[PDB]
Amino acid sequence: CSIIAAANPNGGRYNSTLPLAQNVSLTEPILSRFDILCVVRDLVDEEADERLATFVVDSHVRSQLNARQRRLQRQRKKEEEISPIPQELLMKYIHYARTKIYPKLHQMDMDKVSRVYADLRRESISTGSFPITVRHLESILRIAESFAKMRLSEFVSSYDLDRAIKVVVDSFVDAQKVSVRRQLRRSFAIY
Amino acid sequence: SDEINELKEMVKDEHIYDKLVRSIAPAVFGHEAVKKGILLQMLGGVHKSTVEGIKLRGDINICVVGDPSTSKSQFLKYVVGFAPRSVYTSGKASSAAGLTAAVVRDEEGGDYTIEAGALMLADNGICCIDEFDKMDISDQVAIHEAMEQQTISIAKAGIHATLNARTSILAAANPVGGRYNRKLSLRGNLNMTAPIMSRFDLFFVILDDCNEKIDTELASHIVDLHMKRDEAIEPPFSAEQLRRYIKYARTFKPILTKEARSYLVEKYKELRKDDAQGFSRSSYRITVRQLESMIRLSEAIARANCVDEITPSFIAEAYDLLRQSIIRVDV
Amino acid sequence: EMDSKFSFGQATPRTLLGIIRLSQALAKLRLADMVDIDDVEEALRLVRVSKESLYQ
Amino acid sequence: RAGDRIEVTGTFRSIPIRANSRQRVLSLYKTYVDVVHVKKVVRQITDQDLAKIREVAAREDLYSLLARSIAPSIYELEDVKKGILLQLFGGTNKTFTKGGRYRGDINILLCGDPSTSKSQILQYVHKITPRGVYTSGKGSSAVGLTAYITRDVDTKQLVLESGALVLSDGGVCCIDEFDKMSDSTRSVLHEVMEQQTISIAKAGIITTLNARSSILASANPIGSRYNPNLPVTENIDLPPPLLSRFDLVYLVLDKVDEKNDRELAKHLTNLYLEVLPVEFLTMYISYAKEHIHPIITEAAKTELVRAYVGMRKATTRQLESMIRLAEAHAKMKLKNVVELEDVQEAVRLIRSAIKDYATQTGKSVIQRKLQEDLSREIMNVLKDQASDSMSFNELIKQINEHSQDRVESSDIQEALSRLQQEDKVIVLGEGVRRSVRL
Repeated sequence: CSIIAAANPNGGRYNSTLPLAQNVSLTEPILSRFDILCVVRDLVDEEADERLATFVVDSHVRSQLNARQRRLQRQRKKEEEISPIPQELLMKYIHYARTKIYPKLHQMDMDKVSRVYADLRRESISTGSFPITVRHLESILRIAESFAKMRLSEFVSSYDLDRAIKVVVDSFVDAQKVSVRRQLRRSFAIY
Repeated sequence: SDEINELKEMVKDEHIYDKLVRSIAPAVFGHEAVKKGILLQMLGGVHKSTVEGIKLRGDINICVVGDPSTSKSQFLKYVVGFAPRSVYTSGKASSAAGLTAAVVRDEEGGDYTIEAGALMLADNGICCIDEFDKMDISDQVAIHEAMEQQTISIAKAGIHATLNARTSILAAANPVGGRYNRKLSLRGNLNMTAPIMSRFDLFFVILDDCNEKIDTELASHIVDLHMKRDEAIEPPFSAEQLRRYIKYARTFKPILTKEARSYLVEKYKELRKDDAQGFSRSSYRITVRQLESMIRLSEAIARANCVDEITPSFIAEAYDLLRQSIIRVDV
Repeated sequence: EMDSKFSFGQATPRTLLGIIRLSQALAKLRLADMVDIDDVEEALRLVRVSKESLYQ
Repeated sequence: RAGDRIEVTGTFRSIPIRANSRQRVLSLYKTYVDVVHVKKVVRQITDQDLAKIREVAAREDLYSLLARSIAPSIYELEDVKKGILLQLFGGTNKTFTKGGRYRGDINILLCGDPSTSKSQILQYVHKITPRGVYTSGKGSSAVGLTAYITRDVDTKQLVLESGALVLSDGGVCCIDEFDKMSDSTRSVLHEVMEQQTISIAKAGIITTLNARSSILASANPIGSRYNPNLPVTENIDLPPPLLSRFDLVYLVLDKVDEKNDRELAKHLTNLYLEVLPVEFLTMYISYAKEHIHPIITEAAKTELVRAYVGMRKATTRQLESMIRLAEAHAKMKLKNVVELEDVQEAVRLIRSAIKDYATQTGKSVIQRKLQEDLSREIMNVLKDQASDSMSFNELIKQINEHSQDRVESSDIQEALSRLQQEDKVIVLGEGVRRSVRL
């Protein structure tokens, strides 16, 4: 089975400056059985605020043989305002995106990740918020080949690894402290 | 008939928004703010929403806190006979079942059977629960789950159940000391946690005072009522012709069509910069969750006056109704 | 006394009617039809040892 | 009906039985009797009784005559005898066609000194009403009152028997032990206090059946007494909403009282050695409680508003139900209309109710004294540190040392839970904490 979750802090999102053991009531070891911690932020904006505000108002405006298909043609344009690749068929191929294709790896594109696990674990023990172990790097290669399954390709490129790296390393560091600004000075060395 | 023609005559009146608010309950005097709100709760809003995914909100949910043994308890007496199939429950039995949903033990051929309780039979029904303070610490996420969307879920020792209690609640809690302080906010005097209040709509808390004049007129207001027969008070409607009138009102679907949505967005963009009094100010930041209520009340007031589109003139009473009551929050 | 240290009882007639009941009871076993002060002093003889059984 | 003392005049018979259920085989017989006659052991209203009570109704002292008739052995105590016959004279259902649906029934209670014929008076009220209830010590319960599933020995099927509160359709609910009643129950009587009904949520069926009811409450003290020179409300642990669900309350008094307990001993000195009817007054009220439905004139409302304008020198709940009892006193003797001056002693009875709270529930002095004091120290603590470190060993020290007006340890728990919701602190067990930043 797969598990997603909908965690909720005790009040606001920044209930403390201190690490996440001070924030959530969930303790360490059960929390370490997950791979990633998606965290949200919203303080004060205007142009990013309207980008939701002018967006969500238009969603509420979305309230016989030919006419059966003309209603079906009405079903096309109601989800194709900006035409973002409609869900009439996109779910229809996930079912054999999961039961027909199996990926594999290579060996020449590996040892860049060796210092990634070692130094970042080193950088977060002296600054201990919540640790990483042998299983984080197991999740590193796992979500790497998740993307390559959507190329329907069975291989692993070079473009997918650093893609999959730069979705985990930033999403780990961006919940630390006031001293997230110092960690971002290390960040573009990965890129 | 002529009673079906009576609606066509009565729909061609002018001040029925002001005629109806004077003709709600003879057991109450004044309080013309909260009389406006309960009438919008008495009708329904809209429920049709976007395609292939989220079903949005279908209603409003309003509470009033106040000192007990006052005029708060009169509306609760009023609605449960006035409304279709609307049940009333104190919500104090927070142990076995009822408010909390919980299956029954194995009896006469099976465990894991569904149970009753005052949410499932409020399917398009307006349930009313009071006394929020005396429940336990577990149900305060359970009804909080029941508030945000219209379904609840259960998996207690049986399979998952997909039941959808289409509800609209009505509440009246108690203050922290029985007397409401004035100089502070109700952030102390809400007596609950934070995010259920932000999940809720706004309140218009009933105030109190002891003046020489209001007690005298309320005394005359109560004795002719407590007469066996002094029916000199005239509501300008009757009960049942009001009851069938809203049954005509529910059969529309007004859509905002004008370009006052550009007028709409600047008001909230001004509004959000007010209740956030700092970057380290409290998490009662009125976010994009309330924008849905900012239009779904705004159509319902135009659904009262039988107009099938939204003008910028109609949302004048929509903006301040939170705002006069959010300045009740914001000192 | 009015204290929470040792004793009970706060001067009720519900305590009184017991000694009226057991007086004719001891008059029943000792029938000479002598219901007088000497019969009822046997009753208070038995209630003074009832209380202060904790004072040792 | 089943369950009564009985005598029968029966003959005798005997029948055969088949041993196997499907043969004609039969031999130990079974006997049974056949009865010829059995014996156990809207009233027919005449006119001589109505003529007899009108002689009594001609007597102005019927209130005092009913004051002395209710006590065949009880000490005098005039104040408790007022509402008891008044609750027995339980108004009527002054119901409107649209709006209202008010009923004139009220609810008295009593508590105080233990065993002052607290039960025998309730037994005496059980005498005067033929169709009533009687509470028990856990004879009924939360689920044991109504809403049954019970697997009966005759058919093993469902049966919905009504509770005692519905069973008093034409009586007075006499109920006790209202400080030892469980808190799983003592939660549905508010509904019969308010909507006059019982809502049943059982696996069988739903039903909003009503309950034409009328209640009185016989509570009990906790420590020893009614603890004078204290707030008397904090003795009886009770939801402050249901204090508003009684119009007027009264305690009893106690003292050394050498001029009265000596006199009360003279009562029990007597009643042992060597018109006051028993049912003739019962037909006198059970005729009147449905025939006469009296109207109110303006002559009462002028003095009525004069009381409230002097009262504000609760708001309306106390001021409403006084008319619900002022009606019944006029309905007692002058069975046509209201009386303009019987309210002047109806206000005397509720004056005795507000003599009992001179000295939470309905009081805010303590709250005012406490919260302001709490606010100063927290602010100083917040000011004192670079961090927000307020550990437990600090707060037991200086805070306790401050002022000895507050209690030692009964103000160290609840001082933070109301301050939890006001962006100040957090709970991390009986120990370390974390406070407000700026």
